[PDB]
Amino acid sequence: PFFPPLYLGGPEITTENCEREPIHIPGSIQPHGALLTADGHSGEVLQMSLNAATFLGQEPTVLRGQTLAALLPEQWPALQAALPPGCPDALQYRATLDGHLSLTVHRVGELLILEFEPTEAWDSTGPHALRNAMFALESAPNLRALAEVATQTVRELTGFDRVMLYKFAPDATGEVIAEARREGLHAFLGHRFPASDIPAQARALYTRHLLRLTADTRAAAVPLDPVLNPQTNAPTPLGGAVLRATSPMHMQYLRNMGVGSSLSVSVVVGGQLWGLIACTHQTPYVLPPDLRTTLEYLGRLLSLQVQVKEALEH
Ligand SMILES: *C/C=C1/C(=C/c2[nH]c(/C=C3[NH+]=C(/C=C4\NC(=O)C(C=C)=C4C)C(C)=C\3CCC(=O)O)c(CCC(=O)O)c2C)NC(=O)[C@H]1C
Repeated sequence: PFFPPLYLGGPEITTENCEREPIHIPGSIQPHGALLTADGHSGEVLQMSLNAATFLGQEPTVLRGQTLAALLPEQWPALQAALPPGCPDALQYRATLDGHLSLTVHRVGELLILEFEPTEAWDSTGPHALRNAMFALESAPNLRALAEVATQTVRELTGFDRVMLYKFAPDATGEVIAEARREGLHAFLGHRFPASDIPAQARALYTRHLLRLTADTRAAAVPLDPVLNPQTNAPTPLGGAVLRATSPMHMQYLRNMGVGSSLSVSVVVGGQLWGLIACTHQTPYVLPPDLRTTLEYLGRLLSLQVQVKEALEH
């Protein structure tokens, strides 16, 4: 059972209780974007990250109480049609706003969660970089070759320093079974890790929300305000927001591994967490938004191909 979060008198997490950290409700975000939450019927802004001036030009306590009808006149109608009450919490509405801001919205219960991050004027994903990655995965003749090609494909799409295929054993210990890495880096092929390095509550969350990242492992998290959703007087679930603050226990693990940026995608086979496409970079790095979306689709393709290649040994 989860500890209360730190803003409800929970204790600070230590290695004795890592599996009890409520990582889905940190009440804070990463500083490379801004987050608002809004009521799903009125569009009233209920919660705002404290940095929302840096990306939206207006102050946190100034935005509170305004509506999305006023703030996003063009998207407010569309976002309502796209994310009705009761839709899946993994369903996303995406738009570009005009500099250019990527807007991502999802619905949790009666709450709309809006993430804003800067982006370049043009897509980073090549016209049909998606097609050649798909060809590469489909054409692999066996699971080993699939694993090799999936890591190299993802590395060529993303430019991450290290791209691993991280597979869970039946005892929940992990292993790097394939890797693509920058010239001069030492292989992590074949290295195994205890189950506690990706603890049970993290595995569970990764079964429902298929992509997460840490863009800067040294960057302080930005609080949301107020920290509790005023609808419920309870924590705002953030497991569907990529701007969610990362567990400090994992950020510290990454710092000690010389990692500035991390991103993974779940591989889900027969509804179970089979493994992760786990990416790392020596320097902080925000994977552009369009490239994330590509990478999420590829994880879904990879998952189907792994299930096929395993139906064959069986
Ligand atoms: C007492 C708690 C501990 C702990 C918790 C923890 N770890 C994760 C998430 C991840 N851990 C990962 C591990 C690795 N990344 C690598 O690059 C390597 C080795 C080469 C390992 C072993 C990974 C891949 C994840 C997923 C997230 C990501 O891709 O960056 C969480 C959840 C983090 C979150 O979503 O907020 C938690 C709570 N890790 C420990 O080592 C102990 C100290």
